Parts: sequence; C-alpha cells; structure tokens
Amino acid sequence: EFQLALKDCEECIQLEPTFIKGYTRKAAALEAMKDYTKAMDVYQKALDLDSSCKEAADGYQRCMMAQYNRHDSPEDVKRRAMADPEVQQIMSDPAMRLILEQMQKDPQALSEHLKNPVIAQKIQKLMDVGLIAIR
Amino acid sequence: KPIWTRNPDDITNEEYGEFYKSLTNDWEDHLAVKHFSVEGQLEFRALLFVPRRAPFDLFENRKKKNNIKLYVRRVFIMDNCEELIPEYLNFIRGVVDSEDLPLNISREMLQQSKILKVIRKNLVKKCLELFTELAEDKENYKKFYEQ
Amino acid sequence: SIVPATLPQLTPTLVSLLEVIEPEVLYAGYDSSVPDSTWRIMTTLNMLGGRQVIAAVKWAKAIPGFRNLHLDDQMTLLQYSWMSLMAFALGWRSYRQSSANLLCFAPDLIINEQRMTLPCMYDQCKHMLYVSSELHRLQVSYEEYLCMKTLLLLSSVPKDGLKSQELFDEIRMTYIKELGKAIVKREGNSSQNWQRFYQLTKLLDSMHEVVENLLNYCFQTFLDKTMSIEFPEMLAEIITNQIPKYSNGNIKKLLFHQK
Repeated sequence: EFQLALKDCEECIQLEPTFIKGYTRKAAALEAMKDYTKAMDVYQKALDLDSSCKEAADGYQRCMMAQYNRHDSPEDVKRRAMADPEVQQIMSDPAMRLILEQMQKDPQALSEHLKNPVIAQKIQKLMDVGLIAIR
Repeated sequence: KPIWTRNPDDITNEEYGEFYKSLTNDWEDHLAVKHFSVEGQLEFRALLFVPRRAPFDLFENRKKKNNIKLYVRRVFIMDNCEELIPEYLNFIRGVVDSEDLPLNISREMLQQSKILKVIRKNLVKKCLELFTELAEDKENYKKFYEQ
Repeated sequence: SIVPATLPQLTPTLVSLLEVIEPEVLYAGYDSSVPDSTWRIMTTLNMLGGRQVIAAVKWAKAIPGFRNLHLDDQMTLLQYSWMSLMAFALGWRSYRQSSANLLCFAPDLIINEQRMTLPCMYDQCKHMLYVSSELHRLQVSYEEYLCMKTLLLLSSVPKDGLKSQELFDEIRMTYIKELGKAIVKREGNSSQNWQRFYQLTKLLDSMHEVVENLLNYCFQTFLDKTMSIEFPEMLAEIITNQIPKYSNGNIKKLLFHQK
C-alpha cells in the first residue's frame, strides 16, 4: 500500500522534519512504485539530514539509474506522468502546447524560451517525468 | 459481494474509495458518491461517483468514455454506456445494475428502450441531488465547481 | 575542419506529447435574425421571411443528404416551403411565449393584440395564428416540433416532380418516421401514440391551407403596387418564380395523412 505509506510518512516528516526514517520509508514506497524521481528526492532529503544513512544513500543511488532505465515504452511514461496534475496542467494549457511545437521544430526556440523560468520549469517538469527527452 | 449490492448504510467511505480507485484506475480518491436503489415498476441499483479532478485530455482516456459500467441481472454487459447518462454529466463514473432491462442487448435495443430512458432520467435526478448536497458544503463545493 | 558533435545537447523528443495533443474547444451558434417593426410587419415580414428562408437554406443544407439534391430543386423547395417554415417557426415561439395568442416573429419580437388584429397584419397573420394555436392545443414537444418543421421543408413541390426527386423522397420519409418516434417515446400507451401522431400530422397537412392564404397575400402585394409592399431580394426572386405556378395549380401539396 505504497500510497498510504506516503501519506503517513508525510505527516510524520512535517511533525518531525529530522526524522530520517520518515523519509526513508516514504522514498522506499516511491521507489517501489517506480517513482524514482521523487524517491531520489526524498532519499536525498534524508541524506541532507545524515549523509551516511544507508537507505538514504543506497535508495538514492538505485533511483539515480532506475529513473532512466525504466522509461522503456512511451505508454509507461504517459500513464505514469499524466497521473501527476502538474503535467496535466502543462499539457492542458494551450500556451505550452504552442511553445512545445516550436521547440520540436526549432532547437533555438528551446535555447531562447528556456531562459525564462516560467517556461523553463514547465519544461523541466516534463523532462523530469520523462515526457520530454533531450538528445 | 459487489459493493453496489451491499447496504448503502453499512458501506464506508474507505470501501467506496477503494472501489472507485479500481473502477476508474484513479490513483486518487473520489470526491463524492451517491448510492441508491429503486423498486416498483422499475428496479435497479446504482453508484455514481464524482472524481476529484476533471478528466484529462489524453486520448487514451477520452476514447474510453462513457465510463459507467452496466450490469443487468448482475451480469456485466459493458464498459461504454452511451445513452445511460446525458453527456453533460459524463464525468461521473460508476455502476448501474438493472433488473428490468432485457439481457438481449445491442446498442439499438438500448436506444429504443423505454426502460433505459426511465433509468437515465432517474440517474440524472440523483446526480443533481448529489450536487445539491455538495452545494451545501461550501468548502468542498468550491473544489467541485472549480473542476 | 573539426570533429562533429551531437550539438546542441538540446534536441527534444516531444513525439509522445504530440500524439497526446488533440483537443480543442468547439462552439455552437452561427447566425441571427429579427424583424424591426410591428403593424408594419406587413412589409417587414418579407424582410424577415427573406432572412428566415435563407436561414432555412443553411438549415436544410445541414440535414444530411440535402446538399446532394440538385441545386435547382434545393432552391425550388425553399421557394415553395419558406411560407410554412415561417408560420411554423412563429408557431413554436407563440406556443411557448404567449400561449399561442400572439405571433412571435423572433425571440425578441412579439406583436401584441393592438396591432395583431389590424387588417394589414391579421389578413395574413390569422393563418399564422391558426398554426400557433394548434401547436398549443396539441401540446407539441420541441423534438416533435422540430420533426414537423423538418417535414414542412420538403412538403411543397412542382406537380411535374423534382430533378433529383428520388433523394428528396427518401429524406422526407425519414423525417415522417422521426416524427412518429418523437411521439411514441413521449405519450406512452398505444392509443395516445397514434392520436398524437395523427393530430400533429394533421397540422402538417393543414399548413398547406395556411400557405395557400399566406402566399396569396404575398403574391397580391408583390404584383399590385397599390399595396405599397417592399420585398427583399430573396423573397422577390422566390415570389416571381412561385406566383405563376402556385396560383395556377402547378404546385403539389404533399400530405402525410388522409381525411
């Protein structure tokens, strides 16, 4: 019940921000669900409290590779990424749709648009979830 | 037992929640549920769920509508129930289990069925009742309305 | 010359996202028309009838298969049917807005009693009121109404037939079957299905009695300058083409029921 592990770990963490175990339990649930990008970020928060911590360091290193190795079929990417309301908003927003079309057609559109954080972070989110690959 | 055949007063929110998640493959919990049944000249049972988010643009989702499962005499009939609920309410996910509707089902029989017509108007009225109950709750109505 | 490289390291693959992008928002509502007068509807009815028959052409074309009819016949049917479509359109609005006592020329114009009974109005409008009265007496639903408006569209043809008549006939029969369905699913029981159907059908048939008199007003005021009646280009073309055939019995009234 990896989802429920996340909600109770999050309350634990807000109550006790230094409880490294709250973070390793949350991150393990995220890693198990193949949400390696957030699992790594949660394990890293655990490392920020204690850089020597075993799950915080080891889970972090597994996520570091697995978050790319799992992309496989684009269907996995769409089903998982679009579960996240933030990327749903990015894609439902027509301004972003227009920006993305220019980006596919012109690498310089990317060079220029990404200088402004309001766009650069919408793009960064789509890249983080694996929807936008950069070669 | 199928959740919709269980007594509406005994079923908990957690039970409706898990059912919904499985029904819609929605990792998130449902916003609200109406659970009711009717008898007499018409008999059926139904669950109508309101999602916490409006349906997303991905075609892999849109091509699957209308996502209210139909059962007749508890026999699964289909996942796409056109003409069961008006399109404007086609965001409500659910289950309808009818006893009078014939098992001799084809889209055409259903379109011409006076039974289906009556069920549809009753489902609409119930949807509206659910919306009214949500309307009474200012904080959650606003969340609903926004979506 | 230098070794090449996979630069810039900024080449996107948005292909899965481009597959995702499909939806757009579409809207309803395409045009609008009203009369600008009341007792002077004696001339503004023609300006309105012009805009309404044009709308009727757009509407007729919107019905699948209408655009595949020969244009000469598409225009012949609106030339002869515009009068029943107008009276029937007034009928629905009158039925719902004034309990069929007044004619409603547009959603925004109702002509009241102080103008309704004047001869310049009433000599034509009393026949349009007959139609409004019947939709009200009959308690016609909007679906049933639309089925009937749709039926009236193809109801008046030359006695010699239409160039592409076979398609017109298939379309008209599809429409009468639709009226039946609209009724059967609303009244309930069996005796009420046939009574509502035949009573509504009798209005479609009696619309021709309404048209005979409404057209004679237009034909007379079109040709007799004494009447001082202005017509739009659309009806002026229809009326000059319609007069020599309608008043001489060269146009056939199509009925959907017997007396």
